[PDB]
Amino acid sequence: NLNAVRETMDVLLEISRILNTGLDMETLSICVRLCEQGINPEALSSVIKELRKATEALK
Amino acid sequence: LVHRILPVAASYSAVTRFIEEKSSFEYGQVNHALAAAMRTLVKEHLILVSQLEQLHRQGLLSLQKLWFYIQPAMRTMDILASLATSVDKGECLGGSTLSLLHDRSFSYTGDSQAQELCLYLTKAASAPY
Amino acid sequence: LPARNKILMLSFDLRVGGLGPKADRLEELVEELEAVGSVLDLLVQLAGSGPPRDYFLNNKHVGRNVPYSGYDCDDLSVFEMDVQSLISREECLCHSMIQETLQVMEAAPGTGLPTVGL
Repeated sequence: NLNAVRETMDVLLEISRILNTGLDMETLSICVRLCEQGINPEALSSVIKELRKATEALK
Repeated sequence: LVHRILPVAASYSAVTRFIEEKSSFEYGQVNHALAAAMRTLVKEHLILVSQLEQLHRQGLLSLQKLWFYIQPAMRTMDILASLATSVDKGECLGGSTLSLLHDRSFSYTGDSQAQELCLYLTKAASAPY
Repeated sequence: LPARNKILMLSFDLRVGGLGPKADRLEELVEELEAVGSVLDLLVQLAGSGPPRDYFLNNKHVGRNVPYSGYDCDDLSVFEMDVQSLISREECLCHSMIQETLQVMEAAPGTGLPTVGL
């Protein structure tokens, strides 16, 4: 199963790349560790959409 | 008034001669980043001159306006004509220049026009060290 | 509403805009994604809000054998878009290179140096 979770982490990368999400590998690793707890993803939407917004507000 | 504007070019002549000499290896590996942060400042001067050229073609650059423009930049360019002529004189490399340039931000701590340049120049000269 | 169905609904939207084999790879992916589920529900809310040749396409002179498919000769016009996207990138570059430096050759004075702002 330890080999399987690595393969499922690598198959998970492409659908976060081709859907034009805000995630790359690091945010994927953070968010996959957060989702294993049981945290609601509809709330994580806003914290990612605001981390990417607040830097553009400074420029 | 020309004699008041004329020290700018004299405080430019021994700044390009800083860039085109202090880029050499022999002056050390601190004079490299020293003269890549005195190269940036000469590019800033080149930006100013271009804007003023666009003004002058429309009959809209005159001696008074130019004199107003350059007066903040005689606390910018003339400062470069002093550090260049103290670091080059004698043999100053590495840490000896960097003490001499920590000595020259306590000779500019009340102007604030020159002080920003001193802080930038010694923030670039501290990087290889 | 399942998890693997939500990837299929966007496979369709892949297939609308061309790119057949990309959707054909996606459907090879959906059988192993569910024969982690809470991540893809995060992927649909970020779907399109993020930050922004080949010798096997229209050639038939390679291969140990080729299937014979007759004349088509109306995909040679979308082999010109295959080049047109390249040369329209290399002219958009030249528009954003003349702009960023004519904006510094011409501006109000005192805005190209913040030390003159003091």
